[PDB]
Amino acid sequence: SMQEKIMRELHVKPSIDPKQEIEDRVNFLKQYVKKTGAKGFVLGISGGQDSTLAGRLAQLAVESIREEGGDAQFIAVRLPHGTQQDEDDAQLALKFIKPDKSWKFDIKSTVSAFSDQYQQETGDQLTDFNKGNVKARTRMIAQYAIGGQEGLLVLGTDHAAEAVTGFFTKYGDGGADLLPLTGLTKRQGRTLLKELGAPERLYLKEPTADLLDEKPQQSDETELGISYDEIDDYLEGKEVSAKVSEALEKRYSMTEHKRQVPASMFDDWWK
Amino acid sequence: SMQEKIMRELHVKPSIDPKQEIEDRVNFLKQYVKKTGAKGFVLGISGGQDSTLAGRLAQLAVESIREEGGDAQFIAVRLPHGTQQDEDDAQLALKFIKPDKSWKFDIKSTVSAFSDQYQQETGDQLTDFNKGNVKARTRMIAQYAIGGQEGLLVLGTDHAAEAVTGFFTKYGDGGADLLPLTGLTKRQGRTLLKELGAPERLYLKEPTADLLDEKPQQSDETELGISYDEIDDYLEGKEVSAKVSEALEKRYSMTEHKRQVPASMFDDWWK
Ligand SMILES: Nc1ncnc2c1ncn2[C@@H]1O[C@H](COP(=O)(O)OP(=O)(O)OP(=O)(O)O)[C@@H](O)[C@H]1O
Ligand SMILES: Nc1ncnc2c1ncn2[C@@H]1O[C@H](COP(=O)(O)OP(=O)(O)OP(=O)(O)O)[C@@H](O)[C@H]1O
Ligand SMILES: Nc1ncnc2c1ncn2[C@@H]1O[C@H](COP(=O)(O)O)[C@@H](O)[C@H]1O
Ligand SMILES: Nc1ncnc2c1ncn2[C@@H]1O[C@H](COP(=O)(O)O)[C@@H](O)[C@H]1O
Ligand SMILES: [Mg+2]
Ligand SMILES: [Mg+2]
Repeated sequence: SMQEKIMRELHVKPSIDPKQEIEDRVNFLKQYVKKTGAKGFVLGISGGQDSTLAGRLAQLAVESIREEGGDAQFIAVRLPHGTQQDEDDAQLALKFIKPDKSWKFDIKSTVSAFSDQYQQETGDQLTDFNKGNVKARTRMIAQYAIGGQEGLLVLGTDHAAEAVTGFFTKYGDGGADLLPLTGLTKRQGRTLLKELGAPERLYLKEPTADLLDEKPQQSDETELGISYDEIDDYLEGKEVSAKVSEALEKRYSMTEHKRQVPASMFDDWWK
Repeated sequence: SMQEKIMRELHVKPSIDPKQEIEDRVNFLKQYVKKTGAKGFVLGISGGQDSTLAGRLAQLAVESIREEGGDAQFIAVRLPHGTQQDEDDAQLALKFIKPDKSWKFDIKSTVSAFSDQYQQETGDQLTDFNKGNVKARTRMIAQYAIGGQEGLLVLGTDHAAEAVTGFFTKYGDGGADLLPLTGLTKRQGRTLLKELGAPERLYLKEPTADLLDEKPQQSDETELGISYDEIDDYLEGKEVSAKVSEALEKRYSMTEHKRQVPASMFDDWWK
């Protein structure tokens, strides 16, 4: 089945044991860092569900490593573009995560400079959509810079519900070293957050990429036109409307390039 | 055999037919663009060998596309960080490539704006090494912005002699849509340029990533500690000294991460 194939490719489980998922995902983080000899992790904290979940798992992983007499640290970093409208949630996220270090890097001046030079060289203004993708790539650079200066791995927040739709920026939030949330559906992620003792405000929060200047904090589902719950039912193998399965299936193939290393002539996935 | 496994993973032919290689690679470019319905390609033209070769292939593919009655175009772009020391070679490359459009985007103001914020936020100054990586990722953003504005795909110039040593910036120049030079060694590449009639200056100069301010135009061979000729003999399946094989193989395993999508607990390669 196409749905069965996707489920298997994305590593989704129809049902999970939240306590055990948390243990294994924290152990993955611990084992990876130790194998590489890295000094910890860095992650951009948005105030959204996924980063809040991934950020707490990272914090639990570095605490465990030190308990074992190792040395590891977690740097949480806010990356607003000027004034973030839901900064309050970010601040709440931080209180809940309790990271070893909380940094900040406002990306407005870089993005501005980039924009101004674009129009000056080409005579065109960047569209809102293209500017939104510049913002997402700038956050990548910012995280890689901190990671580079401090000897840390960059965590990525991709999970099955964002993966199936290719809903992330190529080499932007998609640019990361490791993925602790792989295989989890949106609802399964909320379950994990609930078991961790997270504030309800962080997991009943409407998912948003908030990249646009013309339409702040726009909802994922709006941009998508399918509900995350429909998405979760499909991935968890529940039966859904054919109108649902076909639109999901089509977007998945169309976004395969985001899930693979750059194409060459020796690759067949694209043919 | 380790050498033999690398050769196969990297797609290297111990022996090639240059005219056939040219045809295959120009056809892959035409095949991809038709499948995806993209309008053409964009690529950064450095004045070094690799970008000169890829740029010429690209130009040939779009001219061939337009001959069969299709529509496709090629934008060649200069990405100097202020004044590029070998700008003269880059101008010579454009003259050989003969692209449909040649644009320019100076990344210096974006890089300075970034470095300045870094220091304002962290109180630290970027190392020359880390700043060099910001230049590379900024060039990626520039190309993806032009591609986004115009509807084009981003070509990347990675080839086997760069892949084997992980000599490219992750999500910097490693960030692209498709790779026309995959499997070619440095010398095989020179052979293709000789077949296409390129100016000798373009493949006689020393390869350099030129990302550093403190040590501009530093040659790869200096950074690497091995020459491109020892690298090519290894890749080509020739019996090299124990000292080349050791160094190469050590370097390859340490950079595997640059050659896979981000690691998850479900991947085995990292264990
Ligand atoms: N089939 C393809 N193969 C390889 N690269 C592709 C393909 N289709 C598009 N691309 C590249 O990917 C970019 C789009 O990816 P990006 O991460 O920006 O998603 P987005 O534009 O934010 O949203 P959308 O999901 O609507 O594409 C394009 O501008 C192009 O460079
Ligand atoms: N084993 C690993 N797994 C995943 N990511 C890693 C691993 N080792 C390093 N990294 C990440 O890769 C980055 C290094 O890649 P990058 O392109 O920046 O290379 P570089 O430092 O310019 O050159 P080199 O890596 O050859 O010294 C590090 O900042 C870190 O975030
Ligand atoms: N304003 C922000 N501040 C910090 N990190 C951010 C910000 N926006 C996005 N991120 C990062 O980008 C990832 C993807 O966001 P999203 O598109 O909402 O799924 C988040 O999980 C964060 O790690
Ligand atoms: N000064 C530059 N101008 C334009 N493109 C460049 C520049 N430097 C690097 N690039 C691009 O980056 C790729 C990698 O360069 P290199 O590290 O020299 O192998 C090149 O093949 C170009 O496509
Ligand atoms: Mg998210
Ligand atoms: Mg090169």
